[PDB]
Amino acid sequence: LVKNKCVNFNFNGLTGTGVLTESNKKFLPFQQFGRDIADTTDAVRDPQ
Amino acid sequence: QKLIANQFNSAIGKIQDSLSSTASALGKLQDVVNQNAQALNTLVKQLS
Repeated sequence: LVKNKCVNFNFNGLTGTGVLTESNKKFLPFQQFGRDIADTTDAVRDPQ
Repeated sequence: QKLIANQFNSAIGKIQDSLSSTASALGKLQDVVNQNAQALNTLVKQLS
């Protein structure tokens, strides 16, 4: 995993491109992804 | 001139009281801000 740098990425087949960072988003233990107003992925839980 | 000055000064007093109490006084500007923010939120929500 790489952080604070622009990268192409793929989590579990969810492809994208962005600056990955650590976050304060308090995911409940069942939640795997986060979404913004467009349904674009706002956050992810790392599967590793 | 003392009366006319006191009537002017008092009426500029009422403007401050109106604007401090009544946030809806600006409603014609807040309408334009709301319409433009609503048009962008509609445009982003249509990506979903």
